[PDB]
Amino acid sequence: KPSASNLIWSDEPAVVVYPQEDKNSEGSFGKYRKPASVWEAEGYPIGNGRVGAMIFSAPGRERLALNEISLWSGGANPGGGYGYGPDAGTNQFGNYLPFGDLFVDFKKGDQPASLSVEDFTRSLDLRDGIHKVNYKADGVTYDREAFSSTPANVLVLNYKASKPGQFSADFSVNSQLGADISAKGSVITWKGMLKNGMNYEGRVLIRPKGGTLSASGDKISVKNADSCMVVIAMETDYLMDYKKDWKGESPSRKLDRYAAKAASADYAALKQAHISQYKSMFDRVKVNFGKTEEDVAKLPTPKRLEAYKKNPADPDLEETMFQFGRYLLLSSSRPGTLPANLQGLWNDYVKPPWACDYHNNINVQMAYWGAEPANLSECHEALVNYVEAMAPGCRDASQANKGFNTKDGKPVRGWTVRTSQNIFGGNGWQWNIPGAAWYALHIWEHYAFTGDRKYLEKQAYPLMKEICHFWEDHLKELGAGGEGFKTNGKDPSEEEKKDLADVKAGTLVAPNGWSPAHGPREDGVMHDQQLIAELFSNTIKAARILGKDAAWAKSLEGKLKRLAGNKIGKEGNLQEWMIDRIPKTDHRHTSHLFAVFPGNQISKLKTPKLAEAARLSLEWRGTTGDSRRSWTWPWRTALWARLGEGNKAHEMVQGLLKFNTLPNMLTTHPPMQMDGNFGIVGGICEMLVQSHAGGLDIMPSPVEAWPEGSVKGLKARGNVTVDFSWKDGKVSNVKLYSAQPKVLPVRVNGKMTRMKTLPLK
Repeated sequence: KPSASNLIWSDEPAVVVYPQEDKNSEGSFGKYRKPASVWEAEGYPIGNGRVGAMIFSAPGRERLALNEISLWSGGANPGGGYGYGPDAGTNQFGNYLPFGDLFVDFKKGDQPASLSVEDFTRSLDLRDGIHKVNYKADGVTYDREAFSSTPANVLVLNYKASKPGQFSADFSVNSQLGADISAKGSVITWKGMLKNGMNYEGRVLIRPKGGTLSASGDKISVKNADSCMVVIAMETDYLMDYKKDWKGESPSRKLDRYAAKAASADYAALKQAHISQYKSMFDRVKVNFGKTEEDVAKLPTPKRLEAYKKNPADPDLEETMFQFGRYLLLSSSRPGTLPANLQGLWNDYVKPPWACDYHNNINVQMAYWGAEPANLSECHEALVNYVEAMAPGCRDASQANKGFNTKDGKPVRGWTVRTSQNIFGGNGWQWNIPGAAWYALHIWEHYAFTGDRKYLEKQAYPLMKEICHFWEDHLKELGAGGEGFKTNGKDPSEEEKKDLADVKAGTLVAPNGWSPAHGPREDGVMHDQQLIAELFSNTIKAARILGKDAAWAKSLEGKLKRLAGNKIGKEGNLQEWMIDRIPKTDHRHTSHLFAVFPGNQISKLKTPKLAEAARLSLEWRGTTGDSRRSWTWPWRTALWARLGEGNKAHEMVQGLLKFNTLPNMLTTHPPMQMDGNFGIVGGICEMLVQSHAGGLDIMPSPVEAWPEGSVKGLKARGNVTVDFSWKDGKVSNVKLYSAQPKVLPVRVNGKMTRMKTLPLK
């Protein structure tokens, strides 16, 4: 019997096509028409934070769409444009690129093997992070295994058979970038230099047991082998340092230091080291939402999803969805490497949607919503190190914009970002003015969840203060009654001026802001005011914790108190602008709800009137049309949970699975966008534990779809690990762990208590 959770599998062979459309037969496409549709829905991903593959397993052929997180076109992009493509130069924005493909054409003898076999299954086992394939043919049981090893820093494949000498396959390497491919001995090497100057090189090392190996052309033929281990190594010359012009040691020199050593190891030792390392991150969080009926839990993932759309009652599938997001984050974000982009690190497009880049409008943030609460804190370091490394480029583009100039005609202090960012300090497309403030929330929350004072002083606080310096220069002061208020560049009408009657002189507002996705360009947009208030408050807290800059922090506290705050509209909704406009109930964005999540300003415990207004705004929002996005469901899940609506929050988990989830459990915008997989981790975490409103809140509101369950290993602010179970309407077995003894205010079962922490194990 198959596992009811933590296992994504299918009894149907994956559709195997070349990414180049003209290279496939019509039969090879299956039900699809485009090779990008095949890639996003059929592949199973593996990764170790730097190298990964989307796996397409079939009895006759196998495709591994390879990736290295640093393979990027483009460059500094001084013009601030959004041009990309595989030939984008240093003057263009660029995009994440596919490293290549490994095609395995299995053979019986000298003829191709059968395409249909018996009892075929392909599986991605989240319990050990291994892609597994199994089938039978002519009385022989074949088995394949694949994973991305962190300790070995390579991809490891292994093909076995129940009878000796029954493995034969042809290994070839495909490239969409015109790479120079050559096969000599037992290694296929492909390499190239992008138009922007970055060098890359990959190597496929073939290590069979028995049989004969031959390198004919640019392929390698294995015949009548007992088994076969394959090692895939990929490097670029990228270095996350602007001072070195983003160039480090050559990829060939790096591969010469470990690639052959990994291929010389015994496969059982590589797999043992991978499983041990992988479980050290995956097993940190265990969760159980209930039991699914065995008739449903035995279905393969594509059929189980179709069953979910008709009957969305599958707690074990939702646990798989939750853990899959943790799996994907740990497989694409590690300290020392680049952060996860729009698609984690998996991409076969030469020209991807939105350049598969770093979108700071929400996607990159969402990618790391579950990093802290789901106990993957070191994955968050990739984002902070990246924001710090990209900062010199952001200062260049920010200071070059005269629209940011201060009142004295001088360039602005600090920096902010455009909507899109690459890995060379380049910024693309429109300006995202409060974007750097959003990064500062992530910068702070990493300290808030770990208590790492060294991190706060050495890296976090210097970045936060600089981002504060930008807003000290850019903030605009309004007179009494909002004298200088401007909307769309023009003064307020007589009716609009009535909403500004209570505006006190000296009020600070973000000038000429924009509430994401609609509305006029207008001062004091709630979205911007909430982000800046969160930035000033967290920076003042960091200064106090560090005992630093007492005079400046005292001044920033003054400015914080003068920032235009939230208002409740005449209809009871939380206002989105300083102008009490009619609620945009048909809109898919709730940008003025940032203060509820991921911001920490509005809460039912501390601000009950504002929280009721925010709940009204969300209640009047629909879940149809363009609201069915990969990023809408997880944001709305966390919002409903923080407003005390566990049932409404669970309905957004159902919506993500019903309308924006592919048969391989990857979330789709459309097309495939991993922000849904990432963000739903943070959303479900808020349904279980909240630690932002002055203490621990254990399951603040019940979830009728989860009548009985338990969780272990969730993280709370203050570096506290939380374990508990629940049955009926009550929570029991609450255990709090920390490195040092602590007493926390804990709200549980509708009662406010204080609890002591136990020693962490």
